[PDB]
Amino acid sequence: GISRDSRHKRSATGAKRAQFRKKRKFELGRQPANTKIGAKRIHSVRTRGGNKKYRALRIETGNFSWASEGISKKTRIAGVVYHPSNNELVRTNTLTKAAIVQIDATPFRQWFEAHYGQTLGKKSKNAERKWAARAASAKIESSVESQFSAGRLYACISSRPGQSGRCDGYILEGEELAFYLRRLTAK
Amino acid sequence: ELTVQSERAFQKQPHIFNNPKVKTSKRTKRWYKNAGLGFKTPKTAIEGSYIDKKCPFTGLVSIRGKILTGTVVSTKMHRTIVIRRAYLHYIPKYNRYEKRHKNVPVHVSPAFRVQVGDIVTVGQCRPISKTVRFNVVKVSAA
Amino acid sequence: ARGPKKHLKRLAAPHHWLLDKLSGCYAPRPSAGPHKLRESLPLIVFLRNRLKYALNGREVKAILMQRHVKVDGKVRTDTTYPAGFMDVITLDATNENFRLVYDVKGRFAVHRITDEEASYKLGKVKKVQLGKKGVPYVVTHDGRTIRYPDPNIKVNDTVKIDLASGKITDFIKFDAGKLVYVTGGRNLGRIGTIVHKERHDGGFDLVHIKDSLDNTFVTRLNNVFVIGEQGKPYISLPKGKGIKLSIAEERDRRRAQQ
RNA sequence: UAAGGUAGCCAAAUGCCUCGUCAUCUAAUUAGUGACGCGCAUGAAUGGAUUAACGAGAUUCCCACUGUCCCUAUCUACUAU
RNA sequence: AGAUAAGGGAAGUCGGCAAAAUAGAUCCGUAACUUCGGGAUAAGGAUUGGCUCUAAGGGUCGGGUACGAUCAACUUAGAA
RNA sequence: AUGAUUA
RNA sequence: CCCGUCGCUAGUACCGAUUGAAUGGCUUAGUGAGGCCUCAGGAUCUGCUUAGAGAAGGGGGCAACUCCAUCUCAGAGCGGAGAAUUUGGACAAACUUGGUCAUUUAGAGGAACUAAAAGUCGUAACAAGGUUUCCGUAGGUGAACCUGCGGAAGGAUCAUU
RNA sequence: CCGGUUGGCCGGUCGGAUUUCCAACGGGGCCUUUCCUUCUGGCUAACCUUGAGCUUGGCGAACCAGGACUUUUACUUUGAAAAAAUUAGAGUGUUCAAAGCAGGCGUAUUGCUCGAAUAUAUUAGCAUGGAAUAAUAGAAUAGGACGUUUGGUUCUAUUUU
RNA sequence: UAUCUGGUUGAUCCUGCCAGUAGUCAUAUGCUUGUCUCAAAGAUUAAGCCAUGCAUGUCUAAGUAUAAGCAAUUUAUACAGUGAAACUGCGAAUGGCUCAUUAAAUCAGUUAUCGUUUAUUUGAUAGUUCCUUUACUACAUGGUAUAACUGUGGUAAUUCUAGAGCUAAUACAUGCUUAAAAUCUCGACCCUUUGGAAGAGAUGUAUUUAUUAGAUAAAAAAUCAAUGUCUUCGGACUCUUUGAUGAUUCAUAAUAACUUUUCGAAUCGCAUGGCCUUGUGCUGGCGAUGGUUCAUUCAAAUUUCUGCCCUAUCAACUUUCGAUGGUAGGAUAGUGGCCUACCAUGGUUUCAACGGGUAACGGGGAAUAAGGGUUCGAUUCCGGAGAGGGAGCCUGAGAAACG
Repeated sequence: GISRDSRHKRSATGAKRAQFRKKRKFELGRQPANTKIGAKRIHSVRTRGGNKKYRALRIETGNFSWASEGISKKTRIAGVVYHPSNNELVRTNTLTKAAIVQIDATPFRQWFEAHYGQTLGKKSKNAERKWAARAASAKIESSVESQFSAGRLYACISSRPGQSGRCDGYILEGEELAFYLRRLTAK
Repeated sequence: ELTVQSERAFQKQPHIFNNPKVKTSKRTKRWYKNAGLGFKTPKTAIEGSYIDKKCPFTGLVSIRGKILTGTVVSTKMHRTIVIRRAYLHYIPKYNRYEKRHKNVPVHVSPAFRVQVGDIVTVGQCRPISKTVRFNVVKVSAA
Repeated sequence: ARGPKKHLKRLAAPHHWLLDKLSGCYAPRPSAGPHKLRESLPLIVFLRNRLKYALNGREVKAILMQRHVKVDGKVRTDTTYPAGFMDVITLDATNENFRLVYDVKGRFAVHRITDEEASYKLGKVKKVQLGKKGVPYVVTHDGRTIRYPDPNIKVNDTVKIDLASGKITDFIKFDAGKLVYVTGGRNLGRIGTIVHKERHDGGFDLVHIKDSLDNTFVTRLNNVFVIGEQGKPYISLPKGKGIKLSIAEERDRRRAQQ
């Protein structure tokens, strides 16, 4: 099996170490996941000390946080559009960490309407008081508002789905948003 | 150390969410920590625009264990250098010593500017790479 | 070696148990417990090679299984349980109570005491933390885990316990000028009344320690064990009380009683 | 004898006897190669002894390949008719 | 005059004569010997299509006393 | 020019 | 006292045509088992939902007619587990072919070394050894060796105001 | 000046132990131009603090928590530490000895009790007192130390309003 | 117990070797051998091959028993005594053997885990699981085999196995059962506008992500966006709360969601006891088993500093196709070129890298001596490696396992 040790590598001086031991179980590795979208498959794997490890595959929906608001909703995933490690993961549509993807934007829009009462794109006393008090904070910036017009929002995956069975992440805002739109637009 | 966003990825300090809603002083935030053992986190690390998660001060690499001192001999690597540990091994039969050296490589932050010959002391941190275990914490030249 | 060890030969078992290098090529391995392997005295070697209350390990197992014996107020019917430092053992038959303390010659002593002096003990706090649900707690040198203590209790302090529960009767803080007991190293069994200490931030806090003949030395702060204030020990102490007189005075001593 | 072939080389495109003798290549080798040399008749600018590279030069063996062969058969165009 | 032949592979023959086999390009690898220049395409091995992409390689106009717009070649590498 | 072996 | 060629006997190692031979390690390339992981596969068993009839039984308009259970059989989906087989991948044994590194070993022949009670040819060295010896370099000759050029004294001179 | 070790009249005990002592030996402290880190604190310490000779108030490390400049080593002392067995070695009649860690003492009917020391352990790592020996940087086209000072730039920051 | 002697010469002094001499937990052999005590022993050449036979199985008071097994209950109508086989649960990864591999590798001393897994022990630790949560559902408790066995059997042989009929669980798959308060959301409604609100859903643990808190050298003034405590609305303003670390994004707490949903006892043995609302009503003891989290312990794995024999007739090595670093990701139990994508060209070297040999496992130690030292160390203890050479993998907390 895939080893994880350094008795098979070279030393730092440039010397092939000799074969001294056989491979172990406390030095192993395992194959990548190559996690995809649609028709949720989660195989679990027995690890060192019991301690199961839900190897994600084919994962359709995930959790996503909006950090300026501190909220976290379940959403679909359109697809990945940027990955720093490999454009191959972008093309072949394989979910991993740090992965820039697009999400439905409908729970955030409808939550915004229910929470602040302010339209996007294009009565009772209690809800009116709630929205009037929560005003002066519906002014986030141009890029996220435009993305809510489009109905497809850029998120960064911050989970490790092949290790957790959860594609979880957070919406991009401001600085890194501008950085990633610059990286995307380079033609 | 000219450009903080040199790499394709978005280098930042994890979990340090600079919130656009609150409008407080010092517009972007930066975590840090005193490494301990009587060392000082320099003002260049505080004021720095860099990230370097492998740095002991702003980063996440706790210094703990052995501490060593040596003179720098390499700088030709990216945020990593090599020093030389000159010491004297004793021979009882002949009852006298002999010079020996061990070229430990160490990691260095943008918080330090190190040229060759600059004696420096470092600290044992976790394995940074195949070759490295140590990280620079004090320099003793200019 | 492909998993945990289970056996123990003689000559890898420690010195201070004073087990003999003949009589079978195997030694009693301390099964896991509230004390370590080496700074622990198993009940088999206790009954069989300190008291001679039995002759063979089968007999010692017979005693432990028929439950004439009990440590810390509990039967503990395993033949290789670690009876460690400071601990209490109660025998209804003969109405004895042994206490496990050290002697200055570097051996596990046999401290005869009564039932009420058994019902309390001492324990050095090994560390302090915050448990789940915001419950501060501490853990001692005898695997005892205790919840909601006084905020004054910090590390290296000592607590005196009820033995019917794991709760606290009282505590003793750490500061300059307090009576102690040493447990670990060349200083095994000394009793030496803190004069000062030294920090060395980054590791290995050291402590200057001297017994009542003014005679000083230095030990690591994790090897010491504070037993109270100068003069009074909080417990009874064995013969000698940790002095370490010279080799020549003890030769002359034995030549005086012969 | 004018002086008697020195260094070197060889059954060499120079060696009659000769298919020289020994070894090797072979199942078998008047062939090939390495050695021996009283060399019928080798030999020093009538140039001797080597010699990388080069050769539509002469020779031997090995790998691949094949109607050259065992052992011939069939087909096409142009003839022959 | 041109071609192909099962099995074997120069047993044919004065003699591998004729014929076959090899063949471009890229990468790897390369002996004795030597006049040190070569031998060398030594020997020997691998890959090569179609299609959809990705990466790098440029020209000219622009800035108070880092970057944008616009125009056109095939070269090389890599992945499904 | 040379004077065999051993003592 | 002693040197070398040549001759006989025996041993030890070297060079040597033989693209020498065997043994072992490392290894390019090609084929590549077997488990493991992923794309499917679907025998097989099994739970649910109705599903109408060959017609008994009883309850009610007691006259046609109605209600449900029943041995029976399609038909449909809703699922659970699910082996043989299968695509792709990483681990990678083993074989074939080359290369390379070491360790032994055969060999026509060539050229050495050593040991041998009394082999042949000379007499080079030790006396000024009968041409003072020796050192380097070059040529010569059966063999020691001779000769040329420079050098030394370990010379046969510590010595010619 | 101080106090520790060694003896030393008188033995003032019948070979143990004492005072003032003639002498030596290293240790601790003060001064001689010799700061050989001080700010917050509580001990205010040694308290000029004195009540009649047992009283109310001197300068913080002599107790500590924190800041602070703490230029470097080699060396050496001491300690922590070096698993047992092994080696050296205390005590012990294995009947001696190799061994082993036991044994010994009673009113021998209740029982009692000393042991199982100590040392060595290369280099390397930790603390530690020293400052001889060997290097080691400091202040010279002064970006030099103390500065109660006096400004300006800068950020940090508790108490209140 | 810091020792010398014989041999070159006619003889002498020297250098220098040979030989003598003494020892060895250093082996082999010879010749001889009466006793007590202690005791090595197929390592060297072949880590060459192996017949036969053993070497790991296991229960209490206490997981499951109608043995169509054996005594007898007579305290027991379901057994309740003993008890093979079988299911289950543990262990079989320890021990024991050898020294072939391996020369910064193992190993020894010495650090770290602020970089991780850990059965078992040991100490603490799940009032919150009915999800239109009112008929949706047994909680004095719910469903399914299947072994052993019965009999039919099949192969020459195997610790070979099928077909058919039962039945069990701490085996599988499911599953409710106890308060009170406290904040968020909505939000009927009054409408108040100082604004009050009936009624409704959530909150335990665990996984995954994001955010906030997790602190605090010192003393006063001027106000506001809106008085905040109670009011003489002159403002007294105190009261206020956060632990450890050398040092952390530590412990820990709370918001917002994720989960195909983890754990929150349908288990077992003795003794059988009390309240009366006089009942198979309600409570009640000593235990065993297992279980989520944390600490501990026996471990495990990586890891800091220093140290290894002979060789330069081995002087350059590493990087094709990972060598050195960085960024990102995968994988891991976890850090880390451990592996992948892209990028920079680094890293080691006469202070002996790298390559070769080794009758090389390392060390604690053993022989020998005044001192210094030389040689050996497979071999009883510690750590490694292996099971004929290699490769792979299941079960498990723990194996790259060879009984």
